Amino acid sequence: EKPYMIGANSNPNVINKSTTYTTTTQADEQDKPKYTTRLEFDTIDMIR
Amino acid sequence: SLNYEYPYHPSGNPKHIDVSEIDNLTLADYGWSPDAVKAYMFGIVVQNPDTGQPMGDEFYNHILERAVGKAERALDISILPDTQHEMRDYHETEFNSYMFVHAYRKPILQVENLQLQFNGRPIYKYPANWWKVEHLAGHVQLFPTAATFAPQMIRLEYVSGMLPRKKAGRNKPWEMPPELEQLVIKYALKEIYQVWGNLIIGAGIANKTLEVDGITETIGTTQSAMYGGASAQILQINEDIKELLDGLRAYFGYNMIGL
Amino acid sequence: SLNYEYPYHPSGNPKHIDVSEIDNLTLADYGWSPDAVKAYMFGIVVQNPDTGQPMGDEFYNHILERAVGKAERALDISILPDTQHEMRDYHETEFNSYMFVHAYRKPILQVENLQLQFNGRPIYKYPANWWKVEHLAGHVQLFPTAATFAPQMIRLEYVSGMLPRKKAGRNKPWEMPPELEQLVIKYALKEIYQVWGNLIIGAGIANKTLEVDGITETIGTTQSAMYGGASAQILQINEDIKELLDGLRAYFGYNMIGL
Amino acid sequence: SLNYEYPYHPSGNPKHIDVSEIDNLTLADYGWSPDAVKAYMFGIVVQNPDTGQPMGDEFYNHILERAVGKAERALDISILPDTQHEMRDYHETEFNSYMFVHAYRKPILQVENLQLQFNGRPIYKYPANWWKVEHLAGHVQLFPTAATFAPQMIRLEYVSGMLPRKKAGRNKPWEMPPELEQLVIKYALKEIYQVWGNLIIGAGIANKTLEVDGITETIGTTQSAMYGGASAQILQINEDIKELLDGLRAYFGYNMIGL
Amino acid sequence: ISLNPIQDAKPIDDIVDIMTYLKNGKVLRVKQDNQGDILVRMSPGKHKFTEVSRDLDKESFYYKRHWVLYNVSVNSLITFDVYLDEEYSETTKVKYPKDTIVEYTREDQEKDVAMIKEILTDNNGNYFYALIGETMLFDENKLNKVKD
Repeated sequence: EKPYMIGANSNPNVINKSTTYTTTTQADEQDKPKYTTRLEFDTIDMIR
Repeated sequence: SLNYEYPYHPSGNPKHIDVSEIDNLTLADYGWSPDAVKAYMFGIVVQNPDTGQPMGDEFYNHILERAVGKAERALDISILPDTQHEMRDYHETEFNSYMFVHAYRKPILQVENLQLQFNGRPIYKYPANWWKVEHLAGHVQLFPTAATFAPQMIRLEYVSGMLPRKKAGRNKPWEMPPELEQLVIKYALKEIYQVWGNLIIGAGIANKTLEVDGITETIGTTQSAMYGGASAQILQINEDIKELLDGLRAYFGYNMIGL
Repeated sequence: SLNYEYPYHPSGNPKHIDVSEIDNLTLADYGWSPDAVKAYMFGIVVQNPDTGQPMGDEFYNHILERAVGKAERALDISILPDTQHEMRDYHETEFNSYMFVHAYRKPILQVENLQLQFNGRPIYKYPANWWKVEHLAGHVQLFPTAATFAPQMIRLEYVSGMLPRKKAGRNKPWEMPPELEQLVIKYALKEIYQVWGNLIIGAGIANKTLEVDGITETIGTTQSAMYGGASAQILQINEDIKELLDGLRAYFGYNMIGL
Repeated sequence: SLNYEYPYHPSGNPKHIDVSEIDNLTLADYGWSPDAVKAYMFGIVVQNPDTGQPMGDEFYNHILERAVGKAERALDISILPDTQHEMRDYHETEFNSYMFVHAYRKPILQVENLQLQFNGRPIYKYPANWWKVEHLAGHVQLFPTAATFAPQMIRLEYVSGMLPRKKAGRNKPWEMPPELEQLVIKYALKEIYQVWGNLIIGAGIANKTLEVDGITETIGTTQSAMYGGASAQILQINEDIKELLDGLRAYFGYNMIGL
Repeated sequence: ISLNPIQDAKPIDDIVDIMTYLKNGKVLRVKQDNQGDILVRMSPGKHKFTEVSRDLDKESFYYKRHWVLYNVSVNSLITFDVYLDEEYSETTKVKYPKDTIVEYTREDQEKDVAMIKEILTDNNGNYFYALIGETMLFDENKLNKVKD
């Protein structure tokens, strides 16, 4: 009903942000994938 | 003698579709399934790059509904069967010409009612056998047997659409031609390629190469600063639609209105 | 005999929408949710590179509202249900032509009031059954039963816009065709791609290559001095919108006014 | 009978805006905040390269005021509400045509005074109910009830502008259309990109590469000897404004003056 | 003139209840430290096996989650907090969750630390905080967190 307006910003200020270090752990994980094109040799043509 | 439901006469306006079946008939009946889209994309899978998800059937239906809608305007048609309640004005020159009427939406599968009214009361309702139709063009004409204009004098009820084709390589004028099936498909594919073309590599990445410890991997895609990833196929689909669409307007022909 | 609310006659101007529901109907009902936009961008996600913040639905709704506004100008239309209080002048030739009136905002869902007044006092109020409408074109004409001009003689109240489509792949003349939904979506996506094209890699970076300690990488973006990174998507959106818009204008037609 | 403030008649020229509120209404009410500009630049921060300073809100307001000003000419409008004291000449042909008057600035929200004077003394001040207005076009016409030209005979006072839109996706003719909001925004962004485009890298530097002790860093920007850094976006904004601006002139229409 | 209190997504500590829910087939969401947040599921039908999906949102008609077979580890469950996917949501990412000790300024200009026992929200979406020993509900800006 009411018009949709941007309004004001909400992000607060942050100071002295420290880096993230990957934590060592013996526990298992799952490796986040990327699905995309694969490159391969033309082994048949290599035989030729 | 002859046997028929009173609104429907075998001569002139033979019955083609039951009113109740109008609701039942849907896109699947005409072959516009998502599988059809996939078939034309045989060997291509549309999948998110960052997660294994493929796009669902619902999106295809949503696209297909807009593909058939776009076609319905691009050639001025009503394509799916639907019931119409139409009021039309009285023009003397057409009225004296056997009560000629050009329906707003075509083809006309059949005509149920054709009445003349003054203030909502039917002044005269014509016999069923009198009126006759031209299905493809939608002309409605009356053949009676044994100011110069006014608004909304007559009342017309008719079913606009096309039935699914019964037999291969053939269609009646009241029957869906095979080209509309392919045309709507090609319109849908124009949308699907517009989506898929962004998922080829990365996001807006044209050329790449990694060199790690003497290993080397290198790719150059169809993406470019002035051409999109799927724009090769989109261009070819335009060349295909132009041949198809122009050739089909010749089947319906140009519109005309007197003045 | 017949039963109806006095302003609404089933013949000519059948009731379509309750006045109260006009406020209830919103963009979401017409399918202009941000979800639809995201669906068309399936597999592409937009974020602020400095943070983990993706743009919220507020921006999408805001963009969609201005997109549906832009389409509303692109055809001289009213695109959401909206009541109008219109004062129109007396032109003799149209007045003698059954009081023909061409509403400013079309389509006309329904007409509530149509009166002739002189100084704010109603001189003559027509019977409900007399007046009749043409929904799509918005023509309002009168059919009475049993100097050359003046300003603002008649007072017209009516509801303009389009109802959401009820049945799949179909629409009544008083009903929204699915493409206006899609057209507004494509106008929205133009803005989105004009945003997203900037954020793929830094800003203003066309080519880069980096070599450290025996590992090397090279990337060439779609960005260029002559064209922006999303320019291919935008230019394809234009190619579709032009076809989509030219075809839809044939559904409404050209505008004419006597002189 | 009827109740109203004497200058304002509900028929013809209904009251829309209180005179005192004219001062109160400002750019923020219409959504032209700096945050709006930032939102369209989502993910881009305009910052000095040699020091951490971002450009302040004041600059945005200054730009926005010039963006709305440029729009006010580009379509001949008065957009913010303001009170006008207007003198107009007597032309016989229009005067006999119900005292037709075309206001210099439009739209007309409302009319307060309409008087005829000879040497500063009001010869005749018309009743409020007599005169009637066309808000969008600004035509002022008089409908009395129960040499060939002279200069500055009549005196007109009226309020020119548009109110902020009350409800989404809709606007009255006396109400700000959503497109002007986006149009003024896009004009502002044309300026902001012209500033920001110089801050991408260095000053006028197109291509670079550093090679230090086998390390290698390499960048090629959008900047070029014949194209500016932001000129890709500026070109796209022109393509956007051309579609928007032309479509909006159709809403106001062409101007005409008799001779 | 407000909205009723909003429950926080209770982490599940006991492995037994986790396994019972999994056997029932209810979805689980695992916050992996190294590689983000993932969903875990038991395959339907006779061929029982664990499945993973990164389609990290509530299931919707327009957004159907895709499940990949994976050999989820017990240690992963134990060391990583796990939540029921019916609960864990974007609805309320409150800066100061329930049972968190926070520092609040009292009217006597003496800073005190109290544990948040109840949290609710209002029309504007604000986060009203209830602290033990006081009835008045504080606001986001007034409070402060002390870490370590």
